Amino acid sequence: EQYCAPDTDIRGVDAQIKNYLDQIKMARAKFGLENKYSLKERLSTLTKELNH
Amino acid sequence: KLENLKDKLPDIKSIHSKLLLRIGKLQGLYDSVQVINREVEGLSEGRTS
Repeated sequence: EQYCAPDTDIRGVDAQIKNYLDQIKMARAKFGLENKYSLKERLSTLTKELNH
Repeated sequence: KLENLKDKLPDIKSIHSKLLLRIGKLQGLYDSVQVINREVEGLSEGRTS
């Protein structure tokens, strides 16, 4: 909405995308690693030891 | 009334220069949306670094 609202420079809001476009994989590699194996193998052995 | 046509000319130079400004703004919104659609395509390929 800040591209069309008046009294703004175009290049100052084009740099708010490069901030936003790198904050979207700094939250997709923070839940794509702690959900990868550190919470997979906590559910691997614990579902075997529940069955036994 | 057509003799002068002098102080009626720069008020059309004003509204024509704002319209060429509003064109270049919304031509820039359709060039940063096409940056978001180049990242989401490449990221959902599977290759991140």
